[PDB]
Amino acid sequence: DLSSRVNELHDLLNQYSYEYYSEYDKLLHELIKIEEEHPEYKTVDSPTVRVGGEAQASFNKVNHDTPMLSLGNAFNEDDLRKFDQRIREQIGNVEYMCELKIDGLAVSLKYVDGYFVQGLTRGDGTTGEDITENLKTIHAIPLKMKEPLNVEVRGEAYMPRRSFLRLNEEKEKNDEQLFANPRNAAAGSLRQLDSKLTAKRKLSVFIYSVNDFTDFNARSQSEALDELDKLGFTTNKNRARVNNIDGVLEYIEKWTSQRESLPYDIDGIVIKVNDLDQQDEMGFTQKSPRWAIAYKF
Repeated sequence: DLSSRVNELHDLLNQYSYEYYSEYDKLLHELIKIEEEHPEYKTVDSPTVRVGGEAQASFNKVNHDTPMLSLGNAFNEDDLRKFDQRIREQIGNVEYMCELKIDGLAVSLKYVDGYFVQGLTRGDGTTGEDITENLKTIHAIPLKMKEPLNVEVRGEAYMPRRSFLRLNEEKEKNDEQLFANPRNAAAGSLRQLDSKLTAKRKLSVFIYSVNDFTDFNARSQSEALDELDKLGFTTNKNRARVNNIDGVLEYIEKWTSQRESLPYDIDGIVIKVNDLDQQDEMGFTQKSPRWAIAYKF
């Protein structure tokens, strides 16, 4: 009874993915062998893609459906008070969403009818490289979302510091060039031409936004991040909605001292106007949003 067993195997495998991230091993090998004798039982979201595959990703250059955002920077309290004053003068009272800027490989993941179908590096923000097969090996990326949306979700892929060090340990022993940091270890593992090598590296992802909110019920950035969780994605819960710029400054103070302490590196904090109508209202200047800014440590 292959139908029941394939459905069973998908449930068991996808649950491993939603969990942690070698019953697993044997289960995966059983589904692979089913798909070899019955290629018609391979669905677009089959979990056998987690192992990597024979197809080498292209690294073809592809434009994102929508260019990713290009953020201005802030370097001090004065930069942030000016940011918030520009906002308050233009459109009045706002709340802010504050989040940690993960030091990893930025990617955009394209979903069509809720299936994961293309993953690109952020590249220059307009054009990225296609590493779809490599990204499918990350358990924390859902192969099918919980609603059948057509959206590009934007994330950062990273390697935990502990696994980066174990990888450098193996380079140290082979006296190869070491990765300078966990960021380069993620980017390097995701840009392998053999996605089977990628599969064997320890990678995860945090999702931080989407290209288009049309089909979301969310009215604010904090609410959209909760909606992304509900749809199946992994988001970073160190984010916080705050009421004002004093709240931003207090979030920055707290995280500044803690920037070495998490399992992954971070390179600053991103602050956005929370309400989505208010983002639209604030607009862009010189091709960068007037309602978002990246604070650099």
